Amino acid sequence: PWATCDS
Amino acid sequence: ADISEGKQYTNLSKPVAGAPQVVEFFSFYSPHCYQFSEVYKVNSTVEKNVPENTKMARYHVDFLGPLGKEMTRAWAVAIALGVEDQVSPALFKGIQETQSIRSVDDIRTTFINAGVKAEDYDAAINSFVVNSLVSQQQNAVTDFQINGVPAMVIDGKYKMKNDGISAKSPEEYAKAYSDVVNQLLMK
Repeated sequence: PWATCDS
Repeated sequence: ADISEGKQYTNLSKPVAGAPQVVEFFSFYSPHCYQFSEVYKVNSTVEKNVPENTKMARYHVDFLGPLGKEMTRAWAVAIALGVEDQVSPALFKGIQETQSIRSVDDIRTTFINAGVKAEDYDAAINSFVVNSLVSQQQNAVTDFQINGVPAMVIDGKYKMKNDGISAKSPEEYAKAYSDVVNQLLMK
């Protein structure tokens, strides 16, 4: 899940 | 493995001088931050493996959640009281698990249930020191151009590419993450 972040 | 710009990291377009050697950006509202630090423990693996005397920082961002900025002040209180490890799990939980943190009074109740003395919290929350820490965070998020979290910047010059670290497991990922940071540190 490190693929994406919360923006 | 080989570290190359654009793979495990990218260059900040306008670097930050006199920044800590490692600056972490997170939000108590962010499921990815919870996942990264509380479950996988990537920042903690990293903190454990850096050279001795490495100047570290962990800043909260205002831009997620209704109480983003109130939570940024909470994190400043946690730093000021030195109770990061005690309240950090409870703050994530109260935001994301139980959604019991509804108001600034609830933030206060959270600190007190994590063993913080009500009177210390009340002294700290609008203190000069906590005010300075809030400013420190807010300015860091601007100067490091942080638009998403979790995020980590090294030497004010290299931005980690979290989707650029490869691993066959999350456990290796954190070790692998810690491996890349230390290489950027010797750079």
